[PDB]
Amino acid sequence: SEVDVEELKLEILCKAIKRDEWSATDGKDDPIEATKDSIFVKVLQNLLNKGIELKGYLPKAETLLQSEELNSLKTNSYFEFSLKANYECYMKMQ
Amino acid sequence: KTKHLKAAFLRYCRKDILGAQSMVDSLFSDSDMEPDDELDLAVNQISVDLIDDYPASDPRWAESVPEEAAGFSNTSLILLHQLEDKMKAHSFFVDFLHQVGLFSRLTCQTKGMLVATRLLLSEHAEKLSAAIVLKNHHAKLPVLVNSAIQLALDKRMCTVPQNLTAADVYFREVSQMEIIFECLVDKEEADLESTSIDSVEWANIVVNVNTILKDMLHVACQYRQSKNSLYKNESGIQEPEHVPWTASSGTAGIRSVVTRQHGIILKVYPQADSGLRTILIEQLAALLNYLLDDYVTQLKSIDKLANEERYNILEMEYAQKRSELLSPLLILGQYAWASNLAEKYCDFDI
Repeated sequence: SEVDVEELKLEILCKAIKRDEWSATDGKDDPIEATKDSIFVKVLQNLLNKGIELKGYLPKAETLLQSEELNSLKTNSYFEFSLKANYECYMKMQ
Repeated sequence: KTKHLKAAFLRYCRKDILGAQSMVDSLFSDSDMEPDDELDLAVNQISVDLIDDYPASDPRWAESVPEEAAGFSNTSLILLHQLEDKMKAHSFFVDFLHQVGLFSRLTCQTKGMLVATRLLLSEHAEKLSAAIVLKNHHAKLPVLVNSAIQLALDKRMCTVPQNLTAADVYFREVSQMEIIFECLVDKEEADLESTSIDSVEWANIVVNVNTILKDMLHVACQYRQSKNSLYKNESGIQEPEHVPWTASSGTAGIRSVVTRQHGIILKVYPQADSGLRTILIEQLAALLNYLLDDYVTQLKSIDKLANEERYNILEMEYAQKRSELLSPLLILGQYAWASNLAEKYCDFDI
């Protein structure tokens, strides 16, 4: 609580989208979030059969607080289409 | 008035959670008017106006209760799962009419279609919410181009991203996206260069649209086999579903939906110049479509009462001169399908 845990938790997940590069091909969304995609595939170790509460265990990541940092980087207009879209099949994954 | 519809829409909001309060706001709705002929047709235009907001965007019952109604982001890519949630929302909506009751109020004339009862409009908004999920399941560049042309013809689109181009309002009116994805198969056809045997790929795109308009009519039919009435099609209810009833959608024979079907039959002009197996698959396809049109005319004719018979016998001659125009078309075609067409409009003996 002194050194800011959840500030860094955002700093990293935001540069995890800057490297992705949200683009568009012929007027259609380009999901660059291939690394953000993969990292959310890597958090789950199938802990459903490990007896861990995996169901409801991604509220580590923030959401409205994230687009605050996206505004600072000037990248909200590019990525906010698939940030929410992938955050829907991350509420079905969880 | 608008206050009454917006009070029932707020009692459906509580019906997902508990019934006791919403059953007293239906008991206080026996402080109604009670003259059958038009004031029960004034709570009809309320139950209908909510079955048009449940197929639309976030339905105006939502806010107070944040059920499966909730203002789902229109910048999401979750368009199909979001519209599955709305066939479920329109399903618990028909149940929270059936229990609260909601056992009356009834369509008249709409777009050349005559319909016996308002309750056919719930079934009609359900069939055309199964149609939407079917053409959301099939998303490819030709169909999405034919859509973008249709939507831009009806009106302009907002260019603040948000470009499916949209769908929530083209589901309440998906019937229009079939008369135009035909006019975009014809302007694609003008550039198909199918003058004779040279063109091939271009007679494959005319069939890809024929398959989708067809399986969309298959979906309206099977959603009229999944009835709930214990008298109307007992199969699929508490009785064996191993034998489905009449495979008609109970459609009322639209004069623009029917015209685009009798247009794409006369795209039997391709079977003149086409490889042998291809001419059969589009023939089985145009047979599969016509056996939904002759089925909806049969279901509508069955519902006619004995008086006003002059209009009933003139609608018979009109269908009989179309089974008779569907026949010269299949007099050049395979007669292995004639046995089926004859059984489908199960007489058509001539």
